[PDB]
Amino acid sequence: MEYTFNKLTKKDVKKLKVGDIVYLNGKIYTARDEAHLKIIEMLKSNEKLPFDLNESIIYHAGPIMKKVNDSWVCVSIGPTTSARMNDVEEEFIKLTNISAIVGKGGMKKELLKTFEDYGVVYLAAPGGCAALLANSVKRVDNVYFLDELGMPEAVWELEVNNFGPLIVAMDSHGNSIYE
Ligand SMILES: [Cl-]
Repeated sequence: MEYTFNKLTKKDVKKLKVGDIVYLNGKIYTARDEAHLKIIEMLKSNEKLPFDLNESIIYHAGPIMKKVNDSWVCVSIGPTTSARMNDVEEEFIKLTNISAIVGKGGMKKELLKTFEDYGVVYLAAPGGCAALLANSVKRVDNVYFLDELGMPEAVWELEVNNFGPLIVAMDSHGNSIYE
């Protein structure tokens, strides 16, 4: 079943089941392992993040960006292997209240309980076309932690247009296409 979403609400998330095809418009943030770890440590220390992850969408990706004028343009942004985040995704979800995760390869079955309890959906993005997916990036709003983490590990805030097809690979109802 196919959908296109602007703001992915919790109701939207509950409507989704594995096998569904999804296109995304609007705001997503990149977050790989090091950024997960940093964000977790900050929130554990009761620090504020310089961005709002509440009911947000994160993207397991290591983008390359370039400056055109005084503004960021996306060169490449494919999904990276989501299992790198298996040790931390549960805590990350509980501390941030994100609504969706976009990546590749899927994540451990043990997170199904968290996805179900918190209302999160895991979406598989196309692999092998990092440069092509950059075209779905309509605007690079912001980067955080660039100096500490470096470009692809930094948290990039993005506006994406018709980003997909993303396939619902793990839903909020106990299903995983990988099992
Ligand atoms: Cl990673």
